[PDB]
Amino acid sequence: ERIQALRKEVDRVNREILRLLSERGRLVQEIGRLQTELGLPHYDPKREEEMLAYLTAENPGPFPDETIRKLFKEIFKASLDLEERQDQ
Amino acid sequence: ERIQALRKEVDRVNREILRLLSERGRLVQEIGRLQTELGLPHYDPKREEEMLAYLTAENPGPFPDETIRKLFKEIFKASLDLEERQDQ
Repeated sequence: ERIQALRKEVDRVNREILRLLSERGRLVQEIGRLQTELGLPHYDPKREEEMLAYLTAENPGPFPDETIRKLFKEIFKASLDLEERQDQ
Repeated sequence: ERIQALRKEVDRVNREILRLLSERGRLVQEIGRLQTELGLPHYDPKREEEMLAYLTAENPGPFPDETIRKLFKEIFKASLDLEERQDQ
């Protein structure tokens, strides 16, 4: 039905997000190895604030900025678990 | 430099994720209104498990399944904050 159809669309969106998250993971691993090689820190609060700034500004809804902010903070933390460990 | 270039790629990926999350939000709001209209529950643990099942199975890395599972659980919770409130 309509709900079945919509859930299938959500499945497609979920998979797209998984692909992008994986792409993002590959990118942060590369940044991490470069930071290691150059003796630069991996933890950068300034960079996190900068990303949250344009994401909350560009947020088109329906999610409130507060939610977008929290979701991305979770993504950033999941990434640290890489920039400190497995990198490129 | 290389880090600057990579951060710009991360910015592009972040924005793509924001778009998909917003698309996802619109979809769940629609499902929510249909559930309300049909007298169906909004909270469905069975559905959440089903999504985590194919996402962890299809996970290509570098993120571990455990991380993918947690990130999506956060996305599902952020969505409830909609399926219960603002819907289509």
